[PDB]
Amino acid sequence: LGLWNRLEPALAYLAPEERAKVREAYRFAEEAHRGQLRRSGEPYITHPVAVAEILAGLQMDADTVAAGLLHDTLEDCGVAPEELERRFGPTVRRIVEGETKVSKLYKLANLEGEERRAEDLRQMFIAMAEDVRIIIVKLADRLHNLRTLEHMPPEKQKRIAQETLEIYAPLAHRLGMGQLKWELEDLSFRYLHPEAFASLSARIQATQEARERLIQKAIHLLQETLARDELLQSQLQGFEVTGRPKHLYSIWKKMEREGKTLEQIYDLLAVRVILDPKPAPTRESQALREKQVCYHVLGLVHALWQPIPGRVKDYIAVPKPNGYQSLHTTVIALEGLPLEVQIRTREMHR
Ligand SMILES: Nc1nc2c(ncn2[C@@H]2O[C@H](COP(=O)(O)OP(=O)(O)O)[C@@H](OP(=O)(O)OP(=O)(O)O)[C@H]2O)c(=O)[nH]1
Ligand SMILES: [Cl-]
Ligand SMILES: [Mg+2]
Ligand SMILES: [Mn+2]
Repeated sequence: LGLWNRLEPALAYLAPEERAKVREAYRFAEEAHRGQLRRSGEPYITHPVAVAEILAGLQMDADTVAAGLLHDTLEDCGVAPEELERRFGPTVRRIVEGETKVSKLYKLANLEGEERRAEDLRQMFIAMAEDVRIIIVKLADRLHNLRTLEHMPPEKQKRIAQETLEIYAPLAHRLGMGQLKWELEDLSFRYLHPEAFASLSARIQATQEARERLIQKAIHLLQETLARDELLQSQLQGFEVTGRPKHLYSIWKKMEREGKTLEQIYDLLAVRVILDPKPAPTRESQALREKQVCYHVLGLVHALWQPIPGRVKDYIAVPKPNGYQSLHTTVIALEGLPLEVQIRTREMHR
């Protein structure tokens, strides 16, 4: 019964009329999946709710989160695509059919073992899904699927992990969805190489207590500094200051390719600043504000901690090929330690 009351808070960024479509979508799904269960014993509705929840975290188009609740209704529910277009419009229908159709299409596809196999399969999804939202929902689906992979046989656990590492994690990268790309990698690594994962995880959880003690000093300090700045706060609706989680798959990938141990690889401390700009009267007003507020923070970060020369990186002005936007700066803090600071808005956070 906890469902929806869990999701609703995450929908705060949507207009009332949009939230209204998402409640209608949830309720419809709730009905379609009535009596259905997951291989976890939970009612099926928990999965599309979790997928919708992921998309709302990613602050997606209303039609996209509604499609998140409806991405599995076209199978064993007695729902025809005509019903979804009739009730939730052609975009929600397009996306749900798109996400459903591809899963089967990948099952048919024969590139298993052939050199550069993933590349030609990734391009297959790219070439067919002109609306990326189809892919985003498929990623949100595979994410939640991997989160609940303990209720699956070790054959499926290894099959899913490899597929995510070959197909979906690189697709998450192409779309500039790093938060997803990271989670997908670390989760795939868990189930694909358990012995290697459990070894690396326990080696980090040995120094983790002391690391986040240090990281929290930086967080608290940078938080208070921003909150005390009157002019930044006037143009701001809210902000989050958080540590960057260790990319265990990226850590281990390097550790094998260029040799070395976890102790041999340098643990560069990082802190992220997510900024929620206050709603501006125009689309231009909001756009200029989005940049303005980020550079405002860069200044405050240098005023707080001594910047290391040449370590300022502007990806707002010059986005990465996959569209990545953020402001990077390496400073000295915590009594002489290098700390990386990533400044971005909520929109930039992917
Ligand atoms: N991880 C997980 N999966 C569960 C669970 N219960 C049922 N499933 C279903 O398993 C499907 C994924 O792997 P399969 O076991 O091969 O199901 P399938 O034969 O239809 O492909 C998922 O549909 P799907 O959305 O199409 O994912 P996928 O088929 O693209 O992999 C998901 O709905 C569970 O508790 N955990
Ligand atoms: Cl991260
Ligand atoms: Mg999946
Ligand atoms: Mn699904």
